[PDB]
Amino acid sequence: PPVIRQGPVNQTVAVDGTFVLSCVATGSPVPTILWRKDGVLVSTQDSRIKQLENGVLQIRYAKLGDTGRYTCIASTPSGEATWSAYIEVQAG
Repeated sequence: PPVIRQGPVNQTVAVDGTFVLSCVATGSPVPTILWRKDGVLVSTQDSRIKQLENGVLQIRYAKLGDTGRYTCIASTPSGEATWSAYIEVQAG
């Protein structure tokens, strides 16, 4: 089964700022990382949301609606692992 060693860390983000959510997973085969925001897979087609590397998710110019829980999903045919962090976004 895939094992998540370092998971996303909770953070307070200001509106229009930039936040990064990283994730490190171990296993044979090499686990694939997927991101879920409030039970819905993070879009691969948003100009501001970039899935940099397998395990790193960057969100530039943060909206108020970006508030929620982000889940890091490590996938291989031998199982699946999850790690969650809540990201809150308030105005100035």
